[PDB]
Amino acid sequence: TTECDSKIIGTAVKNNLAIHSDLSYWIESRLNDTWKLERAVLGEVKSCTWPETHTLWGDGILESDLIIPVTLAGPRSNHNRRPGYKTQNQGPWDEGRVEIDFDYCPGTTVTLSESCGHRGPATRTTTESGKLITDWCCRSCTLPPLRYQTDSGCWYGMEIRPQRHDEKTLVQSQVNA
Amino acid sequence: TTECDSKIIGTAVKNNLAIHSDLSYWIESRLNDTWKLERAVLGEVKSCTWPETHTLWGDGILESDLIIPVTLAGPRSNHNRRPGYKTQNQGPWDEGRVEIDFDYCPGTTVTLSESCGHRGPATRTTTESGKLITDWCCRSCTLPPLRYQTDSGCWYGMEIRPQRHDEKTLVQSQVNA
Amino acid sequence: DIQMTQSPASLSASVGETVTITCRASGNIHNYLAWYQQKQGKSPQLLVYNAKTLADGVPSRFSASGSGTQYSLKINSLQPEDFGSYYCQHFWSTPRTFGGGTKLEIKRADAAPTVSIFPPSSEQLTSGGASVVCFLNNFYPKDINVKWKIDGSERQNGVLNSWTDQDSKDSTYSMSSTLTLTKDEYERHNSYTCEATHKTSTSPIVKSFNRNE
Amino acid sequence: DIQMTQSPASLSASVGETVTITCRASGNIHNYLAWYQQKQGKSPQLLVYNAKTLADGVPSRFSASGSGTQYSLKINSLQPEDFGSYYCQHFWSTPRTFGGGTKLEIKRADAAPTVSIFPPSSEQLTSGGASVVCFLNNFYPKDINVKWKIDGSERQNGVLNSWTDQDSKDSTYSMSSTLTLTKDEYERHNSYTCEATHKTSTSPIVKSFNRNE
Amino acid sequence: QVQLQQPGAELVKPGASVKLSCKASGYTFTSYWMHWVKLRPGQGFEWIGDINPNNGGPSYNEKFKRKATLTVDTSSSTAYMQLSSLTSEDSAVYYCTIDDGYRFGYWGQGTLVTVSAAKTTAPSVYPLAPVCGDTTGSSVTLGCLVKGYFPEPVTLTWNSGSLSSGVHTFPAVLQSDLYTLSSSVTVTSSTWPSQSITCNVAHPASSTKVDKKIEPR
Amino acid sequence: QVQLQQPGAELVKPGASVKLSCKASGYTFTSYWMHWVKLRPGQGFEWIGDINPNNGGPSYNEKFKRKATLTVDTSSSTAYMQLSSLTSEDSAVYYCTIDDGYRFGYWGQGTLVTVSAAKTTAPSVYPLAPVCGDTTGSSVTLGCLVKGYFPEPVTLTWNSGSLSSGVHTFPAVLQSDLYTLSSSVTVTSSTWPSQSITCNVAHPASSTKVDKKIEPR
Repeated sequence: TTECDSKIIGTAVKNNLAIHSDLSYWIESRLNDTWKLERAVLGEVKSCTWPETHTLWGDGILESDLIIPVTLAGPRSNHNRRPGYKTQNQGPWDEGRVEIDFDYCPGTTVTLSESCGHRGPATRTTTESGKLITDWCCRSCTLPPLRYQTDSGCWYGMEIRPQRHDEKTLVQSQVNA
Repeated sequence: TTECDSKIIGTAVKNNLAIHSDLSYWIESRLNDTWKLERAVLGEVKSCTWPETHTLWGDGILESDLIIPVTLAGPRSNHNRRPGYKTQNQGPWDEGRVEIDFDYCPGTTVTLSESCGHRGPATRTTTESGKLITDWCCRSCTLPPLRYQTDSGCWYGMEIRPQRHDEKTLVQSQVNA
Repeated sequence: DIQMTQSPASLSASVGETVTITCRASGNIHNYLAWYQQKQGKSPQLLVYNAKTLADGVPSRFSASGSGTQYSLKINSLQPEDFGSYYCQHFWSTPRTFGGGTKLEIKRADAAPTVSIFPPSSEQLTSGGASVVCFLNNFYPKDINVKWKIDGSERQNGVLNSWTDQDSKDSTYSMSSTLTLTKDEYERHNSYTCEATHKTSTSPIVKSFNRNE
Repeated sequence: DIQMTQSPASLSASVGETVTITCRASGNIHNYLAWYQQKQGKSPQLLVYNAKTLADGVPSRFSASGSGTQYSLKINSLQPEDFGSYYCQHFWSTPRTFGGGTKLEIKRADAAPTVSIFPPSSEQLTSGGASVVCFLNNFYPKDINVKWKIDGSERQNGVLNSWTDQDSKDSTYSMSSTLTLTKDEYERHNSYTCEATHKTSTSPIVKSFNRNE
Repeated sequence: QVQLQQPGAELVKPGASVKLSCKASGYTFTSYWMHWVKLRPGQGFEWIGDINPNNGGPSYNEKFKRKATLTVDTSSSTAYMQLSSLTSEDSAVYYCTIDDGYRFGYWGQGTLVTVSAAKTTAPSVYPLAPVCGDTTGSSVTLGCLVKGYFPEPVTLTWNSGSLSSGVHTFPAVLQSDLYTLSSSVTVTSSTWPSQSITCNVAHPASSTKVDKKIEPR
Repeated sequence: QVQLQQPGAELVKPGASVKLSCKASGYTFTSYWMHWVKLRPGQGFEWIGDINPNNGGPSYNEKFKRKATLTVDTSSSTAYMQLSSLTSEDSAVYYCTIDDGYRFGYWGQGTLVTVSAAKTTAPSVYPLAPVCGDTTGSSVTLGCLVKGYFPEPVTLTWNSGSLSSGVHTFPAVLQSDLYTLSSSVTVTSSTWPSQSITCNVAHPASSTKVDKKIEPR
């Protein structure tokens, strides 16, 4: 509802690399085959609006296509996008520091299947007991998978659900932005 | 109709300064009171489209409000704007190197008056004979005036016309982008 | 997009009084704003552009300011001329959008209406129709009640009313009431009366005539 | 915005033949494109998403590719099933827009129509109306001419025609012609005839009956 | 199983307003945005907008901003689209569908909205029996004529859907604010009139259900 | 002098198309973009789009993209807006105006477009004379009644415009596809009826020009 402080902000694109940053955020999209989000470092999740004046490539954008929620200071930018993933309103935003990228969580695998569960709250790869969940899946996402990294463990994007639908103690995000 | 080479391009905004640049273009807008175009250096006028991926602040833009024509590799950016001036389709683009800024041409003055002529082709401050034109005006522009600088002399924006409507040998732009 | 919400929707103020109307944009429009004045049935006139710059010929009593999303048009020493609707429009982004508008009333003296009554014309009677017309001219405030009485009994159906806009000079109002009957229904009765109940008095201002006279 | 222009607007091809339909966007949509199939009167089915990814249950004979502003849906070994309209839609920017569409004909064997004629029902005759119905079933190509003859003379007014879409199995067509008369006009004459002129033959396929029989 | 349920048809007088519904079933409702699409003959498809099941936040096609109003009830898993001040240009089929990954993988059956001043009229159903005497070949064609109804749609079956082969139902045609639809069915002569063949016509707008048995002449 | 000229009114049947014109005068035509604005009671102002007089390049409000088509003839300094498939929702006043510097400083008089199936009808003009006998005070009020016309507008003057003071022309009112308008004029009794007072009514739609002299009863 409010706008972020534009005194500590810096957005720059040069050659094949684009970066929307400030003191807490470092949002990097790269041109490889296509322009897409490569890595987002969120030192501490904000709750403001990223100013359009410091936004690259923000023409005709549907907010539901933006990986990082605009309400969480996500830039209204086509750089803030990734094929196969809608907006991550239910990511682990209440874990403090969070780092999004596109790679596999250690010991885990992600498979494409229409059988897989529909997108839900972001689930951590380790249970409350600390047991690792190895088999994951998705219906219509792309690989490598959307991965969160917080101080409490490694998470997957909303689209990605545990393949063994039968997990007992799941650690899932409780926030909805 | 075609898009510019995005290999030699760099766009960056930090603090109060925003720059859309490549090897030939250097387009600088600054925040003072408001965000507006401060200076554009065009080493050689291009005829392509500035890629949105490297465009800052390009949301909901009417092209006729953009100082540097999009057909001349002008960024579809609200940074590419200046109060009191519409698109400069008839600027001295056929003079090779051209530098836009906002200041007065030496020996000249610009006055606001409804009496002044409507906007036309960009007129140089010196005639074909080399005689200087001192008195200029505009209907609804803002000050300091839009100023071009080429190897052949100093020019004013389309909105700005010679106050003495009675000048004999005018050097005016013949291009219409 | 950019949506222009204008306030107040309507406003009434006396001559010489200072008025201020506000215009709010859903997004920052960076002083790319114009104020227009329009009074039906003419085309809108440019009052202000660039938020604070007056157009040519606009009196010194007009001013305008604001920045960001907040803007204001202020009229000092309000004149009877300055009646009509006022609109704000941004020139920042696309599409261009306008404010909802603000109708300006010139608040003035209370005025009793001048009532005139008119029997059907011989031409209309020849056509087989019969309209009785009642003119309520130069009154204030605008709200007024017109009651038609045929032979003493109120007639409600077939009545067509039409107000004028506020007068440019005396700031008053005028309304026309037309009771349309058939020729037979008109000849069925004798006494025709129009009564005007207004704020100025609880006593109805009455005009009447008789058919066979 | 982004406008999707699809080509060809219509296309006719035999079973087993390879077809390719193209979709062009006014701006680069970055492989955010989906192909749908719809045949009236059902809802559209997702064929492709992400330009090159087939949806679940889509046969191997379907493929799709392209990048930038140019995309293509290719059907290898065309089947009678694959008749119907094909649409392309982008998921890149807002608003979402669709292609104009491409109707796919299954080009097939030429087929003579099976003609049946039907006199008015006793119920309709009781109502005072009289419709004579002619069914032209299972023919190809789609274009066909129906001529109504009353007592040998052609009747043109009061005729209502209706084609079906191409059949999902034999790829043929069927059309219904209804000649609506009043009961009196129907009883005014005797012989009623429907003639079907089709590509397959210059000789009209004729069905007829007599009223008092 | 994932399914979207919406009324088959709605009749609304010009200048009035109507509210279309879309009841979702078989998936976590908040997970997928709810999009509305307009389909009109000649105009093709038109994306109207979407609603966010999480916060109830709408995003409109700028063209439909004053026409449509998107709302949502997450509790009942139902989306709503209110069309106001309707004209003849708003007469179309309105689909609701979900974006399950930059793709409309699940659609509704679509709601046929008719904008007309014409009055609802029950259909007259007439049995179409072959001409007197014999019938060509070993196959006989029967017919069913639905006449003088409004508005769309009607549903016509043969023997309650038991008879589906050899059936041709023809699209209705409008004339003087009244629709006319017809259907044919071709069976073997050994089955008719030996076994009964009845056409079943339903016109929900007038709450009409008529069964007409095809009797020989 | 800068002026924009456009027809006062246009009547067009629903579903049809009409092309509005805008002839510019008094300035270098190519210097200023040509914008079109829609004004409808209740909906307020709506920017439809603009056309570039230099290259003929249009920019549309996304809402009016399928409704309006903007074209331009630079040679004749005239802009055109084609409205197609018109409904009752398209019945409004259409202005053309120029942006002479992030401001609409010059407007046209606006074209009143009426979309209706109703037929053009010439008005009946009736003189309204005071009741028999005397008249209250030293001032007399006369009237003029224009009845049963379609469509808008009509123009009513008194004594060919020579009598403008004390004149009240009332906005027309529609009933059963026919308009009714009235006007009053208050003059001194020393001038009426001593000097003739005639109301002049013009209805261009039906090519009607009627002068009605107010005679004493």
